[PDB]
Amino acid sequence: QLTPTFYDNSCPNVSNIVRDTIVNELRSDPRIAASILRLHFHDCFVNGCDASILLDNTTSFRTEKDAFGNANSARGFPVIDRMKAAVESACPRTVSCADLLTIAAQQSVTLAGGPSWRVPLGRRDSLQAFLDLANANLPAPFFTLPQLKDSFRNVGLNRSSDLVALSGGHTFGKNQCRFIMDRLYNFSNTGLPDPTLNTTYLQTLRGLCPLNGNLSALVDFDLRTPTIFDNKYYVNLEEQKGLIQSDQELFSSPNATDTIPLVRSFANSTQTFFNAFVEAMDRMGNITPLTGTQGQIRLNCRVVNS
Ligand code: HEM
Ligand SMILES: [Ca+2]
Ligand SMILES: [Ca+2]
Ligand SMILES: [O]
Repeated sequence: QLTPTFYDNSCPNVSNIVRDTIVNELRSDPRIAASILRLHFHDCFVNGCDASILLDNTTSFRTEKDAFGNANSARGFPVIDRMKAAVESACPRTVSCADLLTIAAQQSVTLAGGPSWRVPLGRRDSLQAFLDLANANLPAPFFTLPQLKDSFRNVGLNRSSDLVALSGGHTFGKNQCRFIMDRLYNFSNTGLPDPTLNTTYLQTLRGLCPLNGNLSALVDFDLRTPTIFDNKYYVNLEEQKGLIQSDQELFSSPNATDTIPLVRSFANSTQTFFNAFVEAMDRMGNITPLTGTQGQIRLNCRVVNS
């Protein structure tokens, strides 16, 4: 069983070291907190939170970094290396990369203004990476609500609260124009924009992402507070201002009878959202972990110990 006190004797300063690393990085890269939270999400949705996503290519298995959902998108890997090295210095061969990334995600959320809590610990590191599984398990922005629900259920998160609360991760961070071009100019082969996108916001987004423009250009997920972790993400949805299709469907999908009340409840109360976010985050962090003597304590998060 994972426990928040797992390193209280072996490495009491781990969370502090992780926090210091992120604080320093945030000075030059204000996007890093969002990026790190996302790395944990993409780790957990593929064989569980086992740091499998951190492994680089080998001649026997491909890296998950080349998955459709990670390539030219996932980032912050060197920062994870930095905190890992610092933690290894403070406590040699003690903290797994899987746990390190979990703590980094929580600290990132807190540093951005979100809730503060002690995540369950005791996870161990995978002995391989899963590229095919990542391509199959990571959700896509063009997913319908039923598909999003399917994706979460597939990894072990059955609750709509899991989906709605964790989607709140889009209260900060960036998104490439490529992922919303359809909503802006030709949605579902209609030759028209997505009708669930607020028309005034549509104009703004079209200005940021013109047709035939730079598809790699970045836009903010949350037009209200781009870098602050708060419940504004949900207020946007209520006004049809969710950035990507998967965001807005939580409120506008014909299958949203169960998610609409959740969106409203999180938009109405920060406390309600923060509580739900912590609960859902811990549930995601509890997806098929390697524990006890299973797996190992990777020394270099990019390679399996030899
Ligand atoms: C519900 C399904 C989800 C879909 C389809 C989805 C999709 C996306 C997409 C398309 C991007 C933009 C990537 C890019 O432009 O390179 C992104 C970024 C991001 N997502 Fe998600 N996401 C989902 C769930 C989540 C969850 C569960 C979390 C965390 C709890 C999360 C946190 C983030 C963050 C923080 C960013 C910004 C990363 C950065 O700026 O580096 N996402 N997501
Ligand atoms: Ca994983
Ligand atoms: Ca925000
Ligand atoms: O994401």
